Formats: sequence, C-alpha cells, structure tokens
Amino acid sequence: SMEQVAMELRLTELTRLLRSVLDQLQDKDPARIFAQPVSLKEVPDYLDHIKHPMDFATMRKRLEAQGYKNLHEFEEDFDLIIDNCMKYNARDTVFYRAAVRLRDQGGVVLRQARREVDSIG
Repeated sequence: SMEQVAMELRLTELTRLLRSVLDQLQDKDPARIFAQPVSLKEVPDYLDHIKHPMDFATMRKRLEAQGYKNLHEFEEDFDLIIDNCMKYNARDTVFYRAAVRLRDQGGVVLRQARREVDSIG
C-alpha cells in the first residue's frame, strides 16, 4: 500500500537521524571504551553480572537493519551501555569514569534529538 510505503519512508528518516545521533554520542567516547562488546574470552564471568550487554557496534547493527522504531528504543540501548559499565566497574576506574562522561555529554545530544523527532514527526 501507499500507507506502508509512507511508514517505511518515516522509518528510513528516523534511521537517518539516529545514525547522526549515534555518531555524535560515539564521539563522546574517544577512548573507544564502549565501541565493541565486552569480550567473554577476556571477561568470562561477564554474563553472571550483566544480563543485557550492549555496545556501540551492536547498536549500529540494529540501527542499519532499521531495528529502532522510535527514539525511546535507541535511548534504552544507550542507557544499557552506561548503566552496565557503572555496575560492573567500580567508581575509581577509568571505565566507570568514561561512562559518567559519556552520560553527561550525551544528554545534550539526546535532548535536541527528542525535540527533532517530535518536531519533524
């Protein structure tokens, strides 16, 4: 139908905007701490601690399959990256501290993303 096509164009445009959001958030991680999944070879107990691992490469896979229906779903995944790290790692670690900085800097980007998503529909 024409409606299904219009819906699909909306999703494609959301995907375009979320790709730009993702790039901007990932720039706030210049150390690449959150770039890839925590390695289960190197941290073999990880899944005993963290039930829903997340990272930027995994988000990018989902994004490119158009697997984010709305900004809330995308934000959920970003918050998993941060919250997983702040639980597994102690406060006095470079990992924890990187997550705090990513959360703080990402907030700005996500605030305007939400306005754009609402504004453009």
